[PDB]
Parts: sequence; structure tokens; C-alpha cells
Amino acid sequence: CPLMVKVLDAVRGSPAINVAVHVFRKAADDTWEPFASGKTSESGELHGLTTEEEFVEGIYKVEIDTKSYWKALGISPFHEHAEVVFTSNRRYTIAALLSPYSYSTTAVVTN
Amino acid sequence: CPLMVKVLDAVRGSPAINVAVHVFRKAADDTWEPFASGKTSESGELHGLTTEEEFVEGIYKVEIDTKSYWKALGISPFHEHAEVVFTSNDSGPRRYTIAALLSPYSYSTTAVVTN
Amino acid sequence: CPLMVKVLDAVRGSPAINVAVHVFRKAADDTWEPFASGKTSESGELHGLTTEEEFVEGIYKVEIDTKSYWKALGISPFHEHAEVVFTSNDSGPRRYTIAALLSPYSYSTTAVVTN
Amino acid sequence: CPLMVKVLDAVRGSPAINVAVHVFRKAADDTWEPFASGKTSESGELHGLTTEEEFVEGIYKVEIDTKSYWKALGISPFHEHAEVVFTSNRRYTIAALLSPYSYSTTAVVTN
Repeated sequence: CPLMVKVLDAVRGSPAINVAVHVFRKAADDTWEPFASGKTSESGELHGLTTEEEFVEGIYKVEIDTKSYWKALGISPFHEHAEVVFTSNRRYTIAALLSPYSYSTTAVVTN
Repeated sequence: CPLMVKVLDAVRGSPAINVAVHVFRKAADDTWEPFASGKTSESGELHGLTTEEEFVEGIYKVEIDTKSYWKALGISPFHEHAEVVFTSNDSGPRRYTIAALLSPYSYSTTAVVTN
Repeated sequence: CPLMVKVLDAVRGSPAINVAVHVFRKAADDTWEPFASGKTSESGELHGLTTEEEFVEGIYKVEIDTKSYWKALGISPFHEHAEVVFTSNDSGPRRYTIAALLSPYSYSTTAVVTN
Repeated sequence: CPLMVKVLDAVRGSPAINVAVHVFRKAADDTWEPFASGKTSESGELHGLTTEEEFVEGIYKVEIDTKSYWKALGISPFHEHAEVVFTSNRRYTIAALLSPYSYSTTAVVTN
């Protein structure tokens, strides 16, 4: 699998568990087509979203459902979600670090 | 003006100058409709995007064109742009500052919501 | 004043108000000697720490007392404080803004160096 | 080993390799005593700094030598180093994300 998502909780200093993630790919008509989805495990990681065969070149959007994560913990956060948009032309790790009013995201791209 | 955008460059240690910013509001049909736009100033800030009259409660998307910023510096970036999506709330007086800190393969964003 | 400190709270989405900040300069014997101190204002900023006359080239440490900030909010934090250590440089006119974004188990800091 | 350090490079989107790390522990005389040191591997991680037996309660400082990292890559960075100071009373991962004029650090504390 060439695409992994990892999410951390900056309030607790812990993996962000059970975070829903939806991946979209831009279609030829310039609309966002559903591509894959899943949720983070107890380690805060989401593996197996796709395969090398399926993950063709394109423009991808990884939507991390941060609002649902915070609301399930009893917190009213600022953002609806965190959206990570990039073109793929190799392994991509999309990492996110979450706080109620702030997030950071980094891409680690390796061979 | 109830909405301000501030952008910093973590590679140069500077304001991110002349970054394009496009703001959208979610319409009744669930599509994003254009709302306001501009480019950050010499201080990395974008003021005057809207007014209290127009900035009614809704879901807003602030799109920061990070890819073009890095390409103008001759630097290869990862993301197409940075998007900040939030619901505004009129529970009392409120100003929203959307702050972003940019690196080629990483960004952070924070909301500073004050009275 | 060539040195400003700005602190934001990523949990509340607000300036970090009344945060203690202590600045030190490295002495000739390699110890940290006190240089300036204060507390952030209602805007999360600390102005007037020093003057161009006193802020000569050297190695400076800016210590931000994050632990006491979180404890005053009733929130359990990880770090004792956040420290920012850098060498100043008089190559032309220069102002340093040390910005910090705080969460209980994480922080980021950026230097904005302008003319 | 109860203490791991992980470093990422936000310019390249890669692990930060060969980053020197020095850990200190506050002694009874309130001075910083050397505790352990090492450097990050090709994965950006530093394992085996200490043992459960050696890592007693105390105040620890993890100094990540960011200036030497950037200078070895031909870049003049802002900070001398990144310093992470915390009290230990369990596994600690100290993560850092580096840019020439900025860094972020997070603690992930697990059982």
C-alpha cells in the first residue's frame, strides 16, 4: 500500500484513534470522486486504503474528519475537517497533529 | 472586518508575501460558492476580505495557494494548496484570524477567535 | 525594540495571555545570564523586552513558561517550558519575532526576521 | 527502551537522518548532567538511548542538534538546537518536525 495516514492528538499526547478518513481523486470532469475510506486504529494509523495498482497518477484529497473526532470526545472544535490535497506522479505517509483550534500536516514521501 | 488571514514562511523566516487566498461559502445546494479573495501583503496578512454584514453564519472555506507561492520562490512543494474549513458562529461579537505556517512538505493552521 | 514574543493557544484558539517569558544571553563563561523578562499581554504579545543598544550580537535563549500557563487553565501539560535558542546577527537592520503555538503535549515555534 | 526520538524534515518531506541528539538529566545540584546521546538513523529515529532501569524519575532535556543538521545540508538555519524539557514520573516518543526557521515538537506518551 502506497498511502498511509497517521493522526496524533496534541492535547493528550497520544495516537488519535477512530478518526474517519475519506480519500477522493479528481475525475476527468474536475469533480472529486470517492477513492477510498477508513478509520485510524489504536496506533492512530490507517493502512490498506489502496493498492499500488489502484493508486494511479492524479490529484488526491485526503479528508481527515477532525470535527467528528473531537465531538466524540465531548469537545467543540474549530475546523470541519483537515483536507490534504496533492498531485501524485513511491510511498506517501500523510501525518496530521490535531488540537481543537489548530492542526499541522506533513507529507513523508519515500521510496 | 471579521475575517483576517495571516501567512508565514518557515523556510525563510518571513511573512509569506503575495500568496493568493480564495474564500468560499457553502451554498444551499452544498456547492462552494466564491465569497472573497485577495493576496497577502508585505506583512503576510490579508485584511478587508469581508464585512460583518456579509459574513453571516455559514460554512466557509479559506484556500491558500501554497503551491504557487513555493514555485515563485523556485522551491518544489508537496501540496496543491492549504484549505481551512469551518462554521462561523454569531454567539456574541467575534473576529476570526486564520493563521498558516508554510513549509514545502508541511503546513500548520490555527484559528484565533477573539472579541 | 528588536525582539518581540508572540504566543498562541491551540486548544482555545486564542492569544496565550499572561504567559511568563524569560530571556537570557550566553556569557563569556558559557553560562546563561538573565537579559529581559515579562508576561504576554491580552493579545498574547510581549513588547519592549529590550533596545537595539542592549541587543548586541550573541546567543540568546527565550524561555516561555508553558507549564504554568496550562496549569492556570486547569490543564495537565507535558513540557516544563518551551525554549528558543538562537544567535542574533547584525548583518543589516533586523527585527526578530519569536512566535509560539501551544498545545498541552506539543508546541511549535517560528522566527520571523524582518527589516 | 522507554525513550525514542523521531525527527522529520519539513522541506524535503523525509526523515531527518544523522541528527545528533543529547539527553540531559537534572542532578540534585540543579545542573544538567549528561544522560545519553545518539543520532537518528535512516528512518529518522533514535532507539536504544536508555533502559527502563536507567530512566529513573527526574527532569530531562532532549537537545536535538538542528543547526548541525541544516549546516551539513548547506543551509544556515535560525535555531541553535531544539530543546525538549519534561519531568518523568511508560514509553515516551519525542517527535520533532524541522524547517530552517521553525520547528514543532510533540510528545507521544503510551503504556
